[PDB]
Amino acid sequence: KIRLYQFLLDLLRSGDMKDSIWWVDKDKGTFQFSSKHKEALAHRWGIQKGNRKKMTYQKMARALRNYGKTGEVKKVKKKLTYQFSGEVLGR
DNA sequence: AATAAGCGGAAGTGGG
DNA sequence: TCCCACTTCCGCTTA
Ligand code: NA
Repeated sequence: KIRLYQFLLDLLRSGDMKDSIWWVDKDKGTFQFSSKHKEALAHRWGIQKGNRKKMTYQKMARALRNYGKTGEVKKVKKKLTYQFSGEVLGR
């Protein structure tokens, strides 16, 4: 199964949910979710994974926080904003 | 209060 | 056995 960080990077590359997620500074790998439209993106993640329950943005962000220690995605001190690592961006 | 983002410990599920 | 990569649940903090 695709990993969450890859799901998000693929959405940013394809532009399929441009009203739910966007680059802030693509060169730095910073991206931001829509306050009003992030739930639709979370729903898509859960359906892609085949999870038992409906996915919510809260649960998706709970998973995102676990990448902080290994570095694939870090939280930025701006609303709904995160940053991919250079390794993730280069792969 | 109502609303929202952010946090993480703990236990459960998947597929190795 | 026991880690992977989350998922689910719950309670708390700050604005
Ligand atoms: Na929120």
